[PDB]
Amino acid sequence: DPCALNPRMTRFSEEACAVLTSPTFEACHRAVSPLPYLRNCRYDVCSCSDGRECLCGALASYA
Amino acid sequence: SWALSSGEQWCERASPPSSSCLWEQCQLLKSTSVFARCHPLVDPEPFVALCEKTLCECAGGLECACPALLEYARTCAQEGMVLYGWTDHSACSPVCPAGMEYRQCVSPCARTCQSL
Repeated sequence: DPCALNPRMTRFSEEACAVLTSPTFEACHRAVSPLPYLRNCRYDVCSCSDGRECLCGALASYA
Repeated sequence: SWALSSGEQWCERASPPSSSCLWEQCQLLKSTSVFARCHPLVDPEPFVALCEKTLCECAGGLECACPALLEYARTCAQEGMVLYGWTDHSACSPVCPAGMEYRQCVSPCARTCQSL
């Protein structure tokens, strides 16, 4: 939980790495479970220098 | 190294301003008796250097010294004995909302209007 060390980023991390579970990706949900990818996205956004860039990286990885 | 970005609040490496430069009032930090009592405690030399850094610009008039003096007084008070009687010579009279009464060692108990 890197987000503990940076509490300010919790809101953005939770509300950002959630499109993976949103209907936009429901088409893929059956193809691949976004449990590891959601966890990876949360760990990335709340642990790296540029939050938005790492959010891009994680969401693109799941895509 | 301790910056904490948050969602919209991105940030970048903060870097020192590239601005360079006689109100020698705070020299009393090492001269006046009221401050002199603290010399056995924390030394004034770092605070005199902080003076010089401020004084270099210290945009304003008779304020280049008050922050450092107040900080030294608070540091000494925390470290132990509290500088009584200072602020009566040259300090900026630390701001208060009203009823100007900045007073060293005011009890937090502060018997108020509606208290038991």
